[PDB]
Amino acid sequence: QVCDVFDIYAICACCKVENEVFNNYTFRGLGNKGVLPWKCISLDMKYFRAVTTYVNESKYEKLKYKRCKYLNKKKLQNVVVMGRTNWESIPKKFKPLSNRINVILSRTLKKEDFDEDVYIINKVEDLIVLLGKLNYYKCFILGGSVVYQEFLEKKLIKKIYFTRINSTYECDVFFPEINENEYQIISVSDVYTSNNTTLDFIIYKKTEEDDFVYFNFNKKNSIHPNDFQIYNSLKYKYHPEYQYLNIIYDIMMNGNKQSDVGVLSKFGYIMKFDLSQYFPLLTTKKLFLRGIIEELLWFIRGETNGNTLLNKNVRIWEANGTREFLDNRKLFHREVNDLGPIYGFQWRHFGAEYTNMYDNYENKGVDQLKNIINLIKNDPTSRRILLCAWNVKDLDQMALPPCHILCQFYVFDGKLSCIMYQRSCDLGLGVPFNIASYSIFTHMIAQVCNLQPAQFIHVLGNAHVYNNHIDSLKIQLNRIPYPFPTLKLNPDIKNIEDFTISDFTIQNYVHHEKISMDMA
Amino acid sequence: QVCDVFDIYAICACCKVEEVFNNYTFRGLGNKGVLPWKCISLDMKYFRAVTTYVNESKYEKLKYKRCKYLNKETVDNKLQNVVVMGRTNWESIPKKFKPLSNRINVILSRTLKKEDFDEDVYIINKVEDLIVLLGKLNYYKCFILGGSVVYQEFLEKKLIKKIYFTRINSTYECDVFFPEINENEYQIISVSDVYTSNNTTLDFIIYKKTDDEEEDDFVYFNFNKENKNSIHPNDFQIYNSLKYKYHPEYQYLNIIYDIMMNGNKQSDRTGVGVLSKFGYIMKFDLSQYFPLLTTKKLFLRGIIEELLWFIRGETNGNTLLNKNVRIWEANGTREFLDNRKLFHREVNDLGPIYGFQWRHFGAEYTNMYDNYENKGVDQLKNIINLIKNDPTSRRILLCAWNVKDLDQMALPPCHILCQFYVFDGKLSCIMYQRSCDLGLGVPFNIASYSIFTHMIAQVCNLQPAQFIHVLGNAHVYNNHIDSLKIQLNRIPYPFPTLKLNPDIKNIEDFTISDFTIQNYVHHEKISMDMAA
Ligand SMILES: NC(=O)C1=CN([C@@H]2O[C@H](COP(=O)(O)OP(=O)(O)OC[C@H]3O[C@@H](n4cnc5c(N)ncnc54)[C@H](OP(=O)(O)O)[C@@H]3O)[C@@H](O)[C@H]2O)C=CC1
Ligand SMILES: NC(=O)C1=CN([C@@H]2O[C@H](COP(=O)(O)OP(=O)(O)OC[C@H]3O[C@@H](n4cnc5c(N)ncnc54)[C@H](OP(=O)(O)O)[C@@H]3O)[C@@H](O)[C@H]2O)C=CC1
Ligand SMILES: Nc1nc(N)c(-c2cccc(Cl)c2)c(CCCOc2ccccc2)n1
Ligand SMILES: Nc1nc(N)c(-c2cccc(Cl)c2)c(CCCOc2ccccc2)n1
Repeated sequence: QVCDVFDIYAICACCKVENEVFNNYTFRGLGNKGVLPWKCISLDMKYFRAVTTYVNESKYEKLKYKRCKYLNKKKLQNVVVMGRTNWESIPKKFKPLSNRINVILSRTLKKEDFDEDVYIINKVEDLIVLLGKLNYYKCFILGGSVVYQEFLEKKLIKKIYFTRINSTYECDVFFPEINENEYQIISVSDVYTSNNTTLDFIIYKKTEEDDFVYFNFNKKNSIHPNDFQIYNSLKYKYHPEYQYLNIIYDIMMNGNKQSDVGVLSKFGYIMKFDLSQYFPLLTTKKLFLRGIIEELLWFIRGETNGNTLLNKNVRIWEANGTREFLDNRKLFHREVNDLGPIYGFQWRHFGAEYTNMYDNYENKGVDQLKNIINLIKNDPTSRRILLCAWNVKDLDQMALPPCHILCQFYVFDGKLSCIMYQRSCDLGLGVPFNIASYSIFTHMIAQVCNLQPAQFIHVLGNAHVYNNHIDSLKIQLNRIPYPFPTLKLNPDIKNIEDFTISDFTIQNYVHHEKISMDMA
Repeated sequence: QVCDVFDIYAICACCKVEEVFNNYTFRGLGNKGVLPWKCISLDMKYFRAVTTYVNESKYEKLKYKRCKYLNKETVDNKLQNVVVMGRTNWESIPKKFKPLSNRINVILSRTLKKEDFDEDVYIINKVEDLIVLLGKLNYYKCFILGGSVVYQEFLEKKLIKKIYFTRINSTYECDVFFPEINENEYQIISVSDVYTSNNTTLDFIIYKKTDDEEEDDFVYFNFNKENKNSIHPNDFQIYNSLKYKYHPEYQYLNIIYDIMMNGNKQSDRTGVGVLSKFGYIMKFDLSQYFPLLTTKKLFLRGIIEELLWFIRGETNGNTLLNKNVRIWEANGTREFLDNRKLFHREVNDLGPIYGFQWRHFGAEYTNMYDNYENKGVDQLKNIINLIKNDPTSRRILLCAWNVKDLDQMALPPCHILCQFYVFDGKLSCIMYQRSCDLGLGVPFNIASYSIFTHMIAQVCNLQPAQFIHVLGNAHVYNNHIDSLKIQLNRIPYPFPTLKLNPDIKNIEDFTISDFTIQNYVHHEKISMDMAA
């Protein structure tokens, strides 16, 4: 195959184009009015230069050998191929592309029409003849859409280096629909922010050593890894959603079978999400945030009245407030939906005597939420900046003891990080919401303290997958994450108590379709 | 030059012999013509896998090298390894195991000959006869299986390229010994995980004579990578020299390295200066070892008395000071309490700290002398009852962070909570630590909660599994950096074991004499401030 002999690759960047359904074809915008749809995305410029300039002299020998064999026979550079329209779009000061052998496809222009150190070729076949005559490492097709269409059509592309630009622009030219039977995603990068958009980089592919063994001399759950074909097919799984999906995989393959309803469990994990780069709302199924933002606002108001959330059509706590649920807790003297001294009460009134959900607890008990905001502002190197919901004295009065034990804060160089320790983690249903809740809370605390958010760090104690979620989670693990969305806060909010639901916007959420974790 | 062309390695297992420690601590080979120990099945398994493994696809380069060396184009002019045994060694092996399967057996003997023996098992009577025999064989590697006498001469004659050395961390009567490996002539390049087999810990160390399509994609995904701090390269030469660092002590040492290399410069209360990072997890397998650091010397009497004091529910610092346990002495002074605004607190009245929260959470603290019997929540009793009666509970947590009482404490607890997990008769524990002094505090903290896990496991009739240490604010004091650079260049020894008196079946019944550390092999003490 000519793409394998001559190492022909495509590299492109695609944005989104003007109950949405998402698929890989979501990312297809290439151009508008003969230029790019976006103003500079500097990180993609940096990636593009690194990929198209990188050469490995030690691997050249084998490539020269392979091409000589196939053909019957100063510094090494890559070849870059551009359509004439692409070429004319590039600013003069960037042309010819530095440290690369520049090739232009044109019928209307000939070598006499160019001042620059470029090769002009007038048909695809003449590129292959040219590649036979040059010393080069790899050949990158740089676009635009006519050039990509014809090279993909002729199966002349070994891999596509595809930048997913997670923002929407006016486009008039599009990357061709990639045929799923001809090209497979094999690698996915980390998620980044550049020039007020998130993006990632994916790769489509055409469809002492003895001592390691010795140390390995001493190396289950009716899970069939051929149930995880796509998941196990990927080479590089660098997208941060894989911190979650890898824990699911680990519990399924290595988990302990336990009772209450079956689970598989393991003990002790950590996930870290870079909130400066993305908002980690899972993309491998559809999540909604209205409920968990109302929950957080209800916590911050210090409320324990389940009816407040129910009147907003938020049902997160409904089951924990029923007559039957409260009586099974021995809370015979608790009104329905009076959840007792749970999160909000502990955050604003730790150590106060709970009475009922209607009482006015003003200036009763410890306002640890106000205290941690004061420590972050006035004593940011403190190792005591903890917010703790696990009030040992009050546990049996709560509808149930908190899962989210504590949040600890860390301030360095004007940036806020947060650790949340979770004693009990429902990986299939609860953890995706819990990541989103404490990520939003970190943003709120950072803003009211005039800081930038850095990391949300999630520590999982008892980490379990319900046996009833296994089939749904096998479906999810075989989906490839999309670049994450971004969270916007109203910058006018200066105090933790002053946020309302319209002060939060999730932008550029691209996701696979919703999953029922339990299939009735 | 020879040992490199013919790939001649030594494989041995050494015990300790019947207090300063060094590599030569591990030198026991034999007693009265047999092995000093009863039988260590994991070393048997390692020995068999190492001495039998061969890689067909890597032979061409070995044969090529050997032919070139011997001025030949072919060996003669199923790939196996050669194993070389002393006659005493050979005559100590039982019949059913001789000759050693899937290996070319060679025996050094001056007094026996090929007539006395059989098959394709070679006798040789000089060491030079091995080199000519290797010149004439197709084999992968050559392993010297010893005898003291055999290792002695092969090491003198400089004929060993690597030593595969098993460290058996227990003491036996020995009459023969492995030669002192000179530090200038051999260096450790790799160290394994620590195991238990047949009532001893052991590890495996290695001494050395002193589709690449997806390979570029790795370079592309790395295009945005930067190494902050003015710690030097040469300064961690031994640490950076090792290839495989599988010993569990590296979970601690790798965090020190990470903080030194990538940590954030901050200035804490005493303007000492730290390097800090946020969020780590260490996991220690208490079924296989007791994780007492071996790269410096650590003492445990104080740390045990501290836990016994917590378990009694005590808050009286004088109790510990009267036993010369001075861990809380700084936090109980008039000056320290006054600076905490505890003007009405007696000296060494630490307030409602760990022991009070563990036995009496929510009770009104009065003074360190009051009778709190039956006041507040006995969380320690409650978690023991949950482990025994509801072991799949996800609510088995023991929490010292009482938000209501923090300001009454001499200081708020560093060790926020313990969570327990029970599976298949085994107990694991997570401890979450808000503030971690990596150089001085964390080594003790790992020991304290590993001991506590053993005590809870034992009173609940469970076996300990993991101790899992979660670090929040993890910092290295700038005044510890020189000492931690010395420590990171020390290779760990196999870990000791903890033995509890097995008769103790109630958490309140332990006494200092119920705790024994066995087989603690450690580098020299380090004063973390002004290098020792
Ligand atoms: N986002 C991204 O990754 C990229 C975006 N772009 C954008 O794409 C748009 C330009 O793309 P589009 O208009 O398709 O134009 P192209 O850059 O694909 O250029 C088309 C021209 O190349 C020549 N050509 C193509 N194939 C051949 C052939 N086989 N033999 C001879 N000549 C050939 C012809 O030139 P002639 O007419 O002179 O014969 C043809 O008109 C722009 O908006 C640009 O900004 C460009 C590349 C990448
Ligand atoms: N812990 C471990 O890893 C190991 C321990 N052992 C233990 O060590 C002890 C046995 O070793 P040790 O007593 O030294 O005996 P060795 O096995 O070293 O055997 C010594 C005999 O080998 C022959 N020999 C040695 N060198 C030569 C030579 N250069 N040329 C010809 N023959 C040579 C001689 O036998 P002859 O008299 O026939 O000439 C010599 O007397 C036992 O207690 C055994 O269990 C053994 C192996 C490994
Ligand atoms: N991933 C990726 N792939 C691409 N093929 C391009 C692209 C877009 C238009 C023209 C050209 Cl030559 C390249 C970019 C856009 C970033 C690089 O844009 C250029 C940088 C330097 C010189 C020319 C274009 N990103
Ligand atoms: N790491 C290590 N190295 C070794 N050189 C030996 C050793 C000890 C005595 C005799 C022999 Cl042949 C080997 C062992 C002991 C485990 C294997 O011991 C035997 C193997 C086969 C037959 C008899 C003993 N472990």
